[PDB]
Amino acid sequence: MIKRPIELSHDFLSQVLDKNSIAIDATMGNGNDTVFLSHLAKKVYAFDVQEQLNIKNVQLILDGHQTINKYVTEPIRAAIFNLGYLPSTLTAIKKILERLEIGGRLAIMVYAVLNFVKELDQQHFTVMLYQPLNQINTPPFLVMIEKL
Amino acid sequence: MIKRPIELSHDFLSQVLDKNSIAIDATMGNGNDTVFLSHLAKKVYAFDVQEQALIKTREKLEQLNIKNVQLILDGHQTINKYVTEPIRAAIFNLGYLPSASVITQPATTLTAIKKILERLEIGGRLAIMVYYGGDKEKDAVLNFVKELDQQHFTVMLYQPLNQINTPPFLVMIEKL
Ligand SMILES: Nc1ncnc2c1ncn2[C@@H]1O[C@H](CSCC[C@H](N)C(=O)O)[C@@H](O)[C@H]1O
Repeated sequence: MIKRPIELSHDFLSQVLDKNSIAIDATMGNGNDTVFLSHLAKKVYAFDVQEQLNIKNVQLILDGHQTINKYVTEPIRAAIFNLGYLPSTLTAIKKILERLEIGGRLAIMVYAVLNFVKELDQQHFTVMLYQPLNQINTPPFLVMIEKL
Repeated sequence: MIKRPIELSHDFLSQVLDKNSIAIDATMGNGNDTVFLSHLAKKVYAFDVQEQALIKTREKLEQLNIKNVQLILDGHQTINKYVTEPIRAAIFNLGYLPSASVITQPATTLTAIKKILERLEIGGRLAIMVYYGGDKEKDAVLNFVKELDQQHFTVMLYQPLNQINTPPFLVMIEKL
């Protein structure tokens, strides 16, 4: 019953989203988070470098999430970011934090950024770590940021 | 609004408590967790090693006419000598109260955690607030809970990342 990090990431963003909010999905990929966010927000901007439900309130952008300041102009209520690469960003996060409205939230799922969020001024941002401690395979963890 | 670890601890425990439940306050202190627990649980066992803790907590129980709490002047490591029933929820608040210096200690802390985890009901929860020889206890608790078998326990860390002066953090444990 304890929430997995991925579940809390959704809850965290959902708690502040409404049909007046703009949301960002900085790491589109499969589109699962885009869909989740589209149902809760006025509009969603989604980004990926890689090129049905009649949604229509979503804009897909193909060009570095770090190019946010060139695509979205309005204040942002909620944003989700994925971090970490499978065996085979910092300016983006910074720009999102700047654009977040008061009470706005950024969720970073992690599968230099840590060093950066740790450095944020506690009077202007609350940054919390939510991390499984006893999982045998190294699981994803969540960094929750709320703009004060 | 984003919860402080202390606020999440209360939420985490209240979610599984009811008037059939036995609850443990392993570190009575001034009694604030004991009083909270007594409102939700069938019965509360609260432990401290300082007489002052029982005096202060007793005063709160009297004011509120609380009848379902047993105060115990003995280490939380002795819990099995006092508590026979399965436990639904438990809390620790580590590292000293404003009254001199009788801090919680690694061995006694871990012994109490182990016994409480053995006694928890399936679905039961243990909340540990870690204040930080602050660091030796911190490390010992982290090292202990990390080795809990994932098939039997889910262990989550809830910790502030951008605050100065080493703020306390929460370890949440749920028995599977
Ligand atoms: N072995 C033990 N068993 C039970 N209680 C203990 C103990 N060792 C220390 N304690 C008690 O644990 C309590 C910790 S209260 C500290 C809470 C936290 N630092 C805060 O600021 O709120 C103290 O009352 C102390 O007397």
